[PDB]
Amino acid sequence: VPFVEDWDLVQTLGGEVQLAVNRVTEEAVAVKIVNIKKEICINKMLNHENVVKFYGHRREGNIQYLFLEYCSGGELFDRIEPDIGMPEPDAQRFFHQLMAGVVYLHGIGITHRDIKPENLLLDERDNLKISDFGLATVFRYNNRERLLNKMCGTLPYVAPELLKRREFHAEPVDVWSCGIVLTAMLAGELPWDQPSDSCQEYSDWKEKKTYLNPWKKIDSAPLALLHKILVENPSARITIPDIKKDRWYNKPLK
Ligand SMILES: COc1cc(C#Cc2[nH]nc3c2Cc2cc(OC)c(OC)cc2-3)ccc1O
Repeated sequence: VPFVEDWDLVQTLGGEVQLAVNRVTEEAVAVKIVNIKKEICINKMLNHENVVKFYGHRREGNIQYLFLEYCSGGELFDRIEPDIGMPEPDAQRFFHQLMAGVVYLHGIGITHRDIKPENLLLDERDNLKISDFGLATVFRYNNRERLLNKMCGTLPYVAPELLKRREFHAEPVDVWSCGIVLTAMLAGELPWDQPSDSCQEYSDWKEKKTYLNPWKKIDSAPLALLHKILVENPSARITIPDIKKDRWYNKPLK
């Protein structure tokens, strides 16, 4: 069938990410036009309903193209109302979908390392999809865990061990950033610039001053979950199997 391989670039989404529409079928795809070898290699391993789908890649000279699932709903970031957040049932549904995606990644030994609402996209049915695997890495290979040491991520979402320890386990770092994303969804604000003792807001949290912002905006049930996720010691931090047993996580909301 002729021309079914031709795509028209119609608008810039985010190198650069463009919305491309198929000339014949009118199918919409996101095209990333450019570290890159690893991003493609990790994308080739991924297949999950809460992970932005990878269709393929092509290299036309010095320029590299990545064919990815187009998420028409845009970023979760744009669903968060500044200093308000969003309705608790929407935040719970997005958090369930985020946990499904992260469980999947950790199960195949991949850590995202940059979970934040700008990197969590929404499809036409508002289904959450983890995007941008540019900082992702393999932390488990041949059933052997590898401790990480590289400084990767975005400071307001990074776990405190990344700033304090030479080596650290990958999975609690992604759990922590999911807790900051949950905080942002329920309060429309980030709790601190970074999780350091020098940061007053971080010290206040460790001193359990939940009568302050953003915590005072969050109901006691999701706040009890945040108390288990945003634990400084990563060995004491709640694991995803235990997040799935949490009271607020399992609370029917409408
Ligand atoms: C799965 O791995 C990746 C996925 C993407 C992607 C993508 C993508 N798919 N669909 C969109 C985007 C960005 C974006 C940004 C948007 O707004 C800023 C947007 O609004 C509708 C849609 C989209 C980029 C690098 C990756 O490594």
